[PDB]
Amino acid sequence: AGQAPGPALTDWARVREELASTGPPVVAMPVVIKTEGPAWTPLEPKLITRLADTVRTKGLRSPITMAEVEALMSSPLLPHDVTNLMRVILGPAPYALWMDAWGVQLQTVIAAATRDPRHPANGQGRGERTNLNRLKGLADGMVGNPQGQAALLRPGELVAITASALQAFREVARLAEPAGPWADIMQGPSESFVDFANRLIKAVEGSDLPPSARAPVIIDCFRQKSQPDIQQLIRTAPSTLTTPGEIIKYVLDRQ
Amino acid sequence: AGQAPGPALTDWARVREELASTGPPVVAMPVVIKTEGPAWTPLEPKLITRLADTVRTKGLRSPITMAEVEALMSSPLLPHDVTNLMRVILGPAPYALWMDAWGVQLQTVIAAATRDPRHPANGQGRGERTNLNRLKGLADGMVGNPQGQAALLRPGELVAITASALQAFREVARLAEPAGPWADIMQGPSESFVDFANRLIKAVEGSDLPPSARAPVIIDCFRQKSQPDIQQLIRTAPSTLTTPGEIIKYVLDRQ
Amino acid sequence: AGQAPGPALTDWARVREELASTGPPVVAMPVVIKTEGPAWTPLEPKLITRLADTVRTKGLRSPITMAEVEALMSSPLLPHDVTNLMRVILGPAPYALWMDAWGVQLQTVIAAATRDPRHPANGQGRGERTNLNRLKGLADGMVGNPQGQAALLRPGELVAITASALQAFREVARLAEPAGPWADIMQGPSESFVDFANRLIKAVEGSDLPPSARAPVIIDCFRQKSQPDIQQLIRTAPSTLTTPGEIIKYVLDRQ
Amino acid sequence: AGQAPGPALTDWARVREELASTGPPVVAMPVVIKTEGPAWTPLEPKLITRLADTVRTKGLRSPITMAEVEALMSSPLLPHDVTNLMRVILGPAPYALWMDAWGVQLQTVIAAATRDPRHPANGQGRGERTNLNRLKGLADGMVGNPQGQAALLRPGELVAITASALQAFREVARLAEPAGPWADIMQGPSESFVDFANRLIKAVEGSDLPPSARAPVIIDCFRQKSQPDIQQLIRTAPSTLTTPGEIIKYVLDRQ
Amino acid sequence: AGQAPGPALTDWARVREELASTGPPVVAMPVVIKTEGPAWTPLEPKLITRLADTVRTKGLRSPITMAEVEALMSSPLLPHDVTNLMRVILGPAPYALWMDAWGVQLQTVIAAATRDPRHPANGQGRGERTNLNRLKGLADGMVGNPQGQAALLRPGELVAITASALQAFREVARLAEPAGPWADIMQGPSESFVDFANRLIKAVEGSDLPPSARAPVIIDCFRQKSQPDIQQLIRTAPSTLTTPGEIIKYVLDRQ
Amino acid sequence: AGQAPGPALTDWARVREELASTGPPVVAMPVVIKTEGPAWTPLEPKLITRLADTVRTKGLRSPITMAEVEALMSSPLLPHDVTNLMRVILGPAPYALWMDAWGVQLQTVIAAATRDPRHPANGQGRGERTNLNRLKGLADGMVGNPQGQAALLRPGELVAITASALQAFREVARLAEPAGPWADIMQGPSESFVDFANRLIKAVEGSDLPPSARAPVIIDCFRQKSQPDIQQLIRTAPSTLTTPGEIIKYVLDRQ
Repeated sequence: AGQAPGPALTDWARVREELASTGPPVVAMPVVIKTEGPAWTPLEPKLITRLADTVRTKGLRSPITMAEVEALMSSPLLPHDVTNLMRVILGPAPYALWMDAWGVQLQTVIAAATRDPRHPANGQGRGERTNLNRLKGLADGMVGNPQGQAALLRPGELVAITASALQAFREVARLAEPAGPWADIMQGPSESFVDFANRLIKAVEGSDLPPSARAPVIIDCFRQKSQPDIQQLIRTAPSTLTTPGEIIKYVLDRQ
Repeated sequence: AGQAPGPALTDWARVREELASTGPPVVAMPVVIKTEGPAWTPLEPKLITRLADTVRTKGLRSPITMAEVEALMSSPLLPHDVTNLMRVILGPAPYALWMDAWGVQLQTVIAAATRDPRHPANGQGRGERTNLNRLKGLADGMVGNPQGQAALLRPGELVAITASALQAFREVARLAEPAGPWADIMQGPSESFVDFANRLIKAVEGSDLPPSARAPVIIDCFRQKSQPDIQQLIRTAPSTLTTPGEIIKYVLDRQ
Repeated sequence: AGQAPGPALTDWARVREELASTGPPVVAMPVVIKTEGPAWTPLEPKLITRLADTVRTKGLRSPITMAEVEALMSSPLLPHDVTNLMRVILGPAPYALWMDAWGVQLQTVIAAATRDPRHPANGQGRGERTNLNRLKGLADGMVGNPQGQAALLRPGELVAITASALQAFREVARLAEPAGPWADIMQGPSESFVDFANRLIKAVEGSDLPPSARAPVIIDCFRQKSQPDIQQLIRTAPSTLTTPGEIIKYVLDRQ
Repeated sequence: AGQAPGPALTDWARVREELASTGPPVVAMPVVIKTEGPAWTPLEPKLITRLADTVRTKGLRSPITMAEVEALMSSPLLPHDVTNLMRVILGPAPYALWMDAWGVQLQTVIAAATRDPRHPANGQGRGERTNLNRLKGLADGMVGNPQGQAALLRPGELVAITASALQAFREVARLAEPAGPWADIMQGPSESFVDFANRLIKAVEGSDLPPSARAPVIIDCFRQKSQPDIQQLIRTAPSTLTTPGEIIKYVLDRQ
Repeated sequence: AGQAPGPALTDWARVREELASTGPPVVAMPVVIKTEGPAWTPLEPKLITRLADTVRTKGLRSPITMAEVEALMSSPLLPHDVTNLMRVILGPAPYALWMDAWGVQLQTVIAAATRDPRHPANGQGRGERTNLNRLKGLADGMVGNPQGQAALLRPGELVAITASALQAFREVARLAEPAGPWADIMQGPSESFVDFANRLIKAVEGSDLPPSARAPVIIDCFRQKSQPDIQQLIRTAPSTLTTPGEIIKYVLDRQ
Repeated sequence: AGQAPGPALTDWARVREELASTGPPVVAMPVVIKTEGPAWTPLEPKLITRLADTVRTKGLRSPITMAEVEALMSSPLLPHDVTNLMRVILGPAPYALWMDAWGVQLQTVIAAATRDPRHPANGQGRGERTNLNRLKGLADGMVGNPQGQAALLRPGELVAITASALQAFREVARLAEPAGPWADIMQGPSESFVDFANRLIKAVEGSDLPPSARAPVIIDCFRQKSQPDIQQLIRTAPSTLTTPGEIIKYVLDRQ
């Protein structure tokens, strides 16, 4: 039993968390292997906002959003937490999908609770068992009470809960690839072509396309979403202009 | 060791407040419950200042300002606090209307105070049965003595107070519509068209009209509330110039 | 016995202060009591300085300055301190008048001291009584001894002192009729018309007086305190011009 | 002894200090009295530094410099410290002068020592005496050793000391008629006529002698210490221009 | 006995570290010894980030990158750490290679382990020798347990490990010509020559080439990786132009 | 009893150091002492860095670098610290020389040792004497072991060590008549005349040169180290021209 020296290690999560937020397509590769703390795991709002941002921008056929969520759900999390996390990231419509899916995942645990009355999450006698009510939060002291849910549930059940949740999440997050951010990028008459080009180029830098498909998309935005007379100015540009840079030059020539 | 580890749980409350106070247009879906704490709950002044900003600017004409009071009035706190918040936010005349509404509201408690003694804000024995004077703060140890009210009142009496007050607020925050900030928006030689326009766009954003009413209202403050040669300049502008953007472009074109 | 659980409740004191400095026009109305505390108050430097800044800047000709000085004399404090505060705010000359006025004010307390001895600023038997030299800090161990004055005075006497002071203050702050800091605003070659004007607009922000007197006064002062060739330029200006902004426009046209 | 009350009743220290460092000619008028603390008084640099800044600039041709020293030398000070303080501010040549002057002062203490032994800076019995070598810092254990001086001295002797020091200072703060830093001021091609004019306005701001003498001096510092071609410009200027402002405007007229 | 006096004497490690981070080109010669402290060391993320910065920028065969790597591998660490670190700095492919090399090293310790079954890191009972599973973190209780690896492996073995690791790094850090970043310095129309040239000059400062080979390589880069039209401008350029500065001047001449 | 009340006394040292490092040519004059403290001082990194910066820039051309070194070697320190200080500031060539010089100094202790076997560093018998190996830190336990040196050396020995060290340095810091970094600053096309002047003003401010040798050198620096085409522009400048300011004006005339 506690307390154990020193603490602490290296920390790789601290390192990890750094490298990622420190040149992210350079990729944080150090393992992060966390044990202890309470039965359940505390939370950080910062991780949530930066996840909200990603959920805004990329969404969630991105494997950044997916990567950052995955990592966050290595946690033994309470039902109230899962509820909030899910309702927050998914918002009304997809949360329903998830809620349902997740309900199947619980249903599949009542199968394994029945197959194994004594698996990790499970108890050793008839009441002590992991039951529908536990799992749905309908047990007495769970419902309306996250501390009670925390006082009643075991870490094994919390992990089972978080996998079920992650599962139901993977099952739901495969819908609606068609991009996205770019579509709300229109040149302001307030804005310079270059400020726009840069805002857009930033979004394109942030796209997941093959570089070779980037430039046709960029040129389409230039052609379609700059300023009409400038679009027309582009119409007079040759086809011998073949990259946005050449086009940028053509505009720079006239100012 | 003991009691209640860590203290305590995690971190929805914090995350809510965080997330709210972060890019507000669409924010903060996690459920937050906060048991227990002292019998009553000392205030957050910053949240209250910015509420005053909202209450100033938009007021209660947003259900964001209203939404934010609601949230702030989940708190159990004392008649002195109710008083000090309401006098300050309402200002004299509407504070008076509220006062009257709040007494009415309190009158409905004197029915539920007689009818029932089982309720959280009432006692069983005659001396435990709650009196008017306590509920009106006109009880001994209450008048000129919040520490005394704090010392006399039960939690159930706070929620009751809070409920009569919120009701009496809901009952008063029906009154008034006509927008609003706009009425002070007019262009001097003190600011440029660009400056005025921005100030206006920011306001525009803050108006609650559907987008369909926004251009005609913008256009109207422009023609009459721009600088006099510039209103005239707008009178020379083609009718064909239809969105604000085009009209802005027409000003952009000539200096 | 003792002391004071938690401490504490709302704040309403700091909240009051806060609000005032948070949109000055109409803000800051909660009730503030401050319950119990040093009854032998050891003030705060910042609160005096910003008052100093108002006394310097505006002066004391303000029912807001007077108000904030009142508010600062809500405290139970020592005569010595009352003296230093008054010496700094009043400035030497009025301070002297005050000092006399305060002695008269104090003289009328020797009436209520002789009439009654029950009151908080007094004691029952002959020595128990609060003597004049004591009330004036003029008794032994008080002379050249504010701590000794603190050890010899009891709380009620301090409130009395404060009331006498506070009255004596009010009897002196009837003040001038000329206004104001404005009189030394004059355009040098050190500053543009715009800067000068803006400096004048700041001063106009500082004119609380009838909105209706401001533009004739401004046109006159602008005419007279502007740079001479500008004065003459204003001497060429149209009579039809009715506001400074029009007048600014006229200058704005020529350079 | 105690328990203490609390420590402790306050401020006018910070209030005093604050006001002075918040506009020096907007005189600080409270009163601060002091006791206690160890035998004597330790110091922090901010006042020493800001004094050095004064000592450089006006020095001790300001009766505010003399004043800020007078006040710092209200303190019960240990001789080594004093010695050093004087060694810093005076500089070797006047430091010497002081040294000699102080030594006389020290002689005058042997007078009050020979006359009497009843003083705070002396013992009553002959063994109790505050001898010459001791008075000189040069008694056994005082030699080279301010902690030993501190272990052998008495507070009454720190006062005695501080007076001896302070006196010898005052006789010597007789100093220079000439002024002042101003004399090195001459326009470089590094700086503009305006930069020179604002810098000369700092020199003027630091020239506190009659205003009526300031403008002739100012204009002279223009005539002889402006850049040469600008001098030549000033020669073309008419004697009709009678202020620096009028002259500044003539310059401003030309580019 | 223990723990440490005072704690403690200080600190050429800090001084070393300071100096390095203080105008890096030629600094940092104090000897730095530091035992005691932990049994084995939990690193500090900062050193890793800056190394990651160097690994990015320079890469890893530099005489300074190697120097900071040696230093980071100057004290015992877990296999787990070593793993994560090597995997991050080398990247998967070179890390894999690294493992291979490291394995050869690990084999070579099983020789020194067979040769001396009673070596200081080795066993002093019987089968509690330095085995492949220990060295691999796969001994019982080290299996998926970095804490268990830290609790079962002896410091002598960690040092042994650290040398093998370092060897395998030396053994691997024998590859890679590329220079490198440089290949991505081009001039888009997004940058001026002056920004580009500066970016390039920084990259050339960071070159290892003799200065005398630096200018032909910049001159070629200037000719080849400027904006095309800027290259045509360079194309007109005298053969007598013979430095980048002369080239810079040449462009400077034309706009 | 003991051990150190209050803390503390005046300061005189930190203040001293401040004043110096705040007004450098207007040098700080308090006497500074600091008994007691550690047995021997284990360095301060900021203070070593700022000496390092002086050692970079001026080094021992300023009797400031020495001054700061003297102050820093004004208390007893370890052979390892001394060694580390010397190898870092002298760097390899002058360090070797100093080792040698220091070795001479160590020889002179074996004389003073022979003459008095029981002088301050020594102790009763031979082993309490300070043998050569002790003096070299090569006595059993000191040997590559600065903790061992701290465990084995007395203060009396360190102060002989420190003196000897400082002595051999004073002896060594003679070499170099040439002045100063300046010889490596020339104009590029990368930065203009104003920036060259800035560098030049810096070199001038950094000259120790009599003021009278600064104009020949400065003008020489202009004729010889400015941009060539500018040196040529300068070749046309009148021979009457005497200061940089007239040259600056000549360039300005052509700007």
